[PDB]
Amino acid sequence: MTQSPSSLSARVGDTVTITCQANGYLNWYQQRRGKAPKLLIYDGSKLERGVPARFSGRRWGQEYNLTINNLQPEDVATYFCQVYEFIVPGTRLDLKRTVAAPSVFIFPPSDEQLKSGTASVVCLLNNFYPREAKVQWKVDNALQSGNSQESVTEQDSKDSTYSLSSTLTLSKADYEKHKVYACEVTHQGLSSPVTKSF
Amino acid sequence: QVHLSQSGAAVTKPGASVRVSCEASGYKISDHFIHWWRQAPGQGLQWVGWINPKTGQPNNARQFQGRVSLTRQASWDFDTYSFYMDLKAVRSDDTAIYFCARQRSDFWDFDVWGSGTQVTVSSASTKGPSVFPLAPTAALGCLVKDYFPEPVTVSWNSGALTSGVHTFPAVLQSSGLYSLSSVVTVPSSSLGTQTYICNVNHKPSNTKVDKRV
Ligand SMILES: *[C@@H]1O[C@H](CO)[C@@H](O)[C@H](O)[C@H]1NC(C)=O
Repeated sequence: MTQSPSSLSARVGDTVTITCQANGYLNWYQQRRGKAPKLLIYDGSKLERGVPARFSGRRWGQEYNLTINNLQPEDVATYFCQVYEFIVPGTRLDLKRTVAAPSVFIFPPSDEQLKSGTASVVCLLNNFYPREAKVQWKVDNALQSGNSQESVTEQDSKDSTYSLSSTLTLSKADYEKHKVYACEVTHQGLSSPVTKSF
Repeated sequence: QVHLSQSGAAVTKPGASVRVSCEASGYKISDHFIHWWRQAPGQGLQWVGWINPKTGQPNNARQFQGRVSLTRQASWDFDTYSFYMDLKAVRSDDTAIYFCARQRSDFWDFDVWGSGTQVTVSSASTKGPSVFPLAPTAALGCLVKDYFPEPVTVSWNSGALTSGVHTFPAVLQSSGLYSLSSVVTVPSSSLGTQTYICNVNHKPSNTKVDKRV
């Protein structure tokens, strides 16, 4: 009992379909980042009061479709279906815009922070689309593969882009030994990986 | 109108017990089951249990058997009801948003949800952040590091700068504290001219630093 796919991008005015593999009294919910779900369709195909008619569901034999007609900017959300206690993982939906390469920056550790014994180096991937990107850390051509975290913003509701920061954390000791530090990032809008160094 | 108001964010130590509350009002409460759901960050919902508002009878997922207690206290006139979820022997796993939801029909369609309560299980204790600068179209920011608990708010030039600013969501470290970043983009020219000041507040610890970059 799964849902496909896990991510969808659509343009405004388009129709989108999300499909659920499940069996029974089936309900569809919308959920906005950081917020409670909202009932859209209940019992397979009945439309919840106060929900716009551009939403519908139909029983596809064993599976169930959710349909959004004339998709709108408020339709940007995650959709999932529920049958009693069982939830299917869900589908992120975002707005489609022109592909846009990431603007990349690297910030060495502040000397102020080294006085505390920890070193933080930051990569910034600014304003890119679509969301999928990968970052990797190289220094003296050594490729680290632990010790890194990544945070990503929500699709921006002005220019429809994403931003991402990867923070590499070190002891003051290890930072000193190596000297030259680099971020390498790969994105649909870049024909070949780009790196920033210090 | 029909409404579920939940209590505010809770911080808990491992092995302790936390209590989340939900206040129902605005309808015939005896006539609908209340369920609890929960959502770990970057995860789907999982069902915790339900409670019958007439009888008080609870039932929960086996994952929580023996460590969760769902209880009920009605008002006199039955206009309002409080519902509690007590979780004991809390683990790391128990960090999540916990939702209460009203069951509309006999078949588990959930038309009204409470807003959610954040439950953080952590070894650490309140701590103000350390703010370090991200020094230099151009980029600059503030790294707001090792604070607790969430949340913090970040502005630039006291709300005077808003356009081009990205404040990232907080991440959790092997330390057990949270770090985030706020970055902003500017033309390469305006740096000599303009004053840029990260402005952080972390009211639970009463910190409020202003940092020039
Ligand atoms: C449901 O959606 C699929 C594609 O996701 C489509 O091919 C199919 O025709 C739809 N099923 C129904 C019930 O029309």
